[PDB]
Amino acid sequence: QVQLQESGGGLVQPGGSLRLSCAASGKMSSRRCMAWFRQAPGKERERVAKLLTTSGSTYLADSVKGRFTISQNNAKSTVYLQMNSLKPEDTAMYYCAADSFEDPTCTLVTSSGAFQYWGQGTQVTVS
Amino acid sequence: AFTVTVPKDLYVVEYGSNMTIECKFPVEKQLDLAALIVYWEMEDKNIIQFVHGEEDLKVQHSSYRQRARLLKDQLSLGNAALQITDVKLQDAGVYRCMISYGGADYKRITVKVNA
Ligand SMILES: [Cl-]
Ligand SMILES: [Cl-]
Ligand SMILES: [Cl-]
Ligand code: NA
Ligand code: NA
Repeated sequence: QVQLQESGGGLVQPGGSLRLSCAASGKMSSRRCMAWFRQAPGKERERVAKLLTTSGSTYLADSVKGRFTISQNNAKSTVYLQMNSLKPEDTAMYYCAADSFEDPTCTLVTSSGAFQYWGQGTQVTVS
Repeated sequence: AFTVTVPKDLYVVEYGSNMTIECKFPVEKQLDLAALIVYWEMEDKNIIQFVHGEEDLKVQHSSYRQRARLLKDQLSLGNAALQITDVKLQDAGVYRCMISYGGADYKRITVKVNA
């Protein structure tokens, strides 16, 4: 079934940028609901972005609206998080997650517990 | 953490009969519909999306669209119950419920159909 593998993490100064990628494979219906989550140490995984792959409909958490963008490539084997104007509070391990949820559920479900498929995570540090 | 459970992970059902499958989830003293989402699928095909106290209106003629319903009066008892009437051979397979009600979780249930 579905496999997810992140790349793109690193360290930036404030104002800097990183681009994360999530290489996604497996039955497309099983991964139509794509998301980016982040976890700071001492905190729970929190969702920051959502994409329904079939409609292209996206959603960004208030904390990152206007700074981050979620997108996919033509083959839809890769999902991106473009992270501009990074701030120290964005420091976290970032995970891509996938599941089969159609909209509106895909948009509205922010709990990490809902999603069955996960990447291994990539570190983003802003200092 | 928020956990969904099943009383049975496998149902064996006769062709033409009616079947109700169930997932259980944590109750509050009062059912808060604004916070609840109930999602049922078979494999990856959506059957139910109950969101904001409303079922998502389907327009596409499908196998499930007239035979499947969520038993809404069971939600306040912590039961997500999917009733499928006039069971067909094509109804055999793996079902999944995802419930979100603060936290979120999911479980799978297999259905076998005999003829
Ligand atoms: Cl938000
Ligand atoms: Cl979000
Ligand atoms: Cl492209
Ligand atoms: Na491309
Ligand atoms: Na009630």
